[PDB]
Amino acid sequence: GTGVLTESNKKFLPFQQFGRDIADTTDAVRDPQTLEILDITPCSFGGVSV
Amino acid sequence: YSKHTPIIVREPEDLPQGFSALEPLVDLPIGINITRFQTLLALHRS
Repeated sequence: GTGVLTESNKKFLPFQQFGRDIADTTDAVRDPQTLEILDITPCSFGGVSV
Repeated sequence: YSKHTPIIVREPEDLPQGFSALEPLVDLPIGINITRFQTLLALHRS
């Protein structure tokens, strides 16, 4: 996937790795190496009108 | 799964009415057909 990764203030439990929003999309994932929780925000999109 | 919460008062023996979620402790990857269960208590009667 693609998106901006930011340090999330989510209270991830020690046994939890992934994090989903109201839909089945990974909103946050724990780094497998440094054990850091990062938020997955989508890239900058939007509509265009002429 | 495991969970450890302290009760309020030593009232008559009964499960305290309340919602307490249990977080997983260990996930031992072992396969054995289990049909019976028995606890192990410490005698310590002296």
